[PDB]
Amino acid sequence: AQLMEHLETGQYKKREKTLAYMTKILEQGIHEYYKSFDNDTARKMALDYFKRINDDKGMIYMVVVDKNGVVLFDPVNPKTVGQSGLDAQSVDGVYYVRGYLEAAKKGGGYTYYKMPKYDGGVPEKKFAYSHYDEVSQMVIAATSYYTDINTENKAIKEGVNK
Amino acid sequence: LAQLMEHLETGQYKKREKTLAYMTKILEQGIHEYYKSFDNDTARKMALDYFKRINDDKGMIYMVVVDKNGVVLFDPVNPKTVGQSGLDAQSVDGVYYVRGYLEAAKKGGGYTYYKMPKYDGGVPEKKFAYSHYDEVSQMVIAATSYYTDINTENKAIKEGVNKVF
Repeated sequence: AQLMEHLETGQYKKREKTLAYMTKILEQGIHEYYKSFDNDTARKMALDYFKRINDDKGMIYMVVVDKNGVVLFDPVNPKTVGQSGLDAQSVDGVYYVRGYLEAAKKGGGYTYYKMPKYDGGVPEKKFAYSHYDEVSQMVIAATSYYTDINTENKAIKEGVNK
Repeated sequence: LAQLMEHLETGQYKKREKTLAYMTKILEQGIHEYYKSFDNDTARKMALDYFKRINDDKGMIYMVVVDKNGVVLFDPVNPKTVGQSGLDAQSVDGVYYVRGYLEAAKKGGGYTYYKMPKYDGGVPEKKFAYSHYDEVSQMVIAATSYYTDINTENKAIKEGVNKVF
């Protein structure tokens, strides 16, 4: 029991670090767009790319806000796009956009809250790593769901139990 | 404890294999945004400039890229191989690693296991590659990781299991 708890916690901490790395490499990727296309086109390319990531339904799901907290990308909550998210709350009462901004102002960090995986779905616990990308002038958040981390680690868990 | 640690390590490596497949998919999706609008030479130069930056990060993954025929397009560890056929390239442990990339890609994606330095002139160490043929770019793209790095990333988990004993 104690072993499984510390294992699960360690797997979550590892994923936190993975998200900071993935955010860095995603930034470096979209910088190609910004170097070579006009600003409006580069942003469109970034958000089309992030849609494709989310549509993959894999390790991470992106959320993007501007430095003032205007939501730029969030397919779970499409009606929020283009509006201030400063007063947006998750169902567990977290001002998730404020969290993104607070983490970014510190040079990167984490926000913890519940949200569905898709619009209208069951809410579940997740976390976001957010960072301010100087080139795009976007606060980019890579996010993962604890259910998915557990799924990915299920074979490890079953081996330890065996 | 020993059997525990063994099955744990093996499981962590298997997890990383899956991670590499996913990261390759999202990297392909990223580069496609400009393959769709620029000429091949320009788009390829951009993709490989990006991949240089990934490798320079010295983090989870390092890229290697070859063409469908095994010409090496990108490998900062082995810069003299770039622009040459890699079909007879052998790792220090005797693996035809480019042949491995291509055989894995022919199957729809897969793995190649070999020893290689982390940088040009470094000590060789054990690694693996996930490779996949990206039809849009017409490149065989390999995301790679070193076992030493996986172990480093998992050290706090290992120490926690050890403390519980």
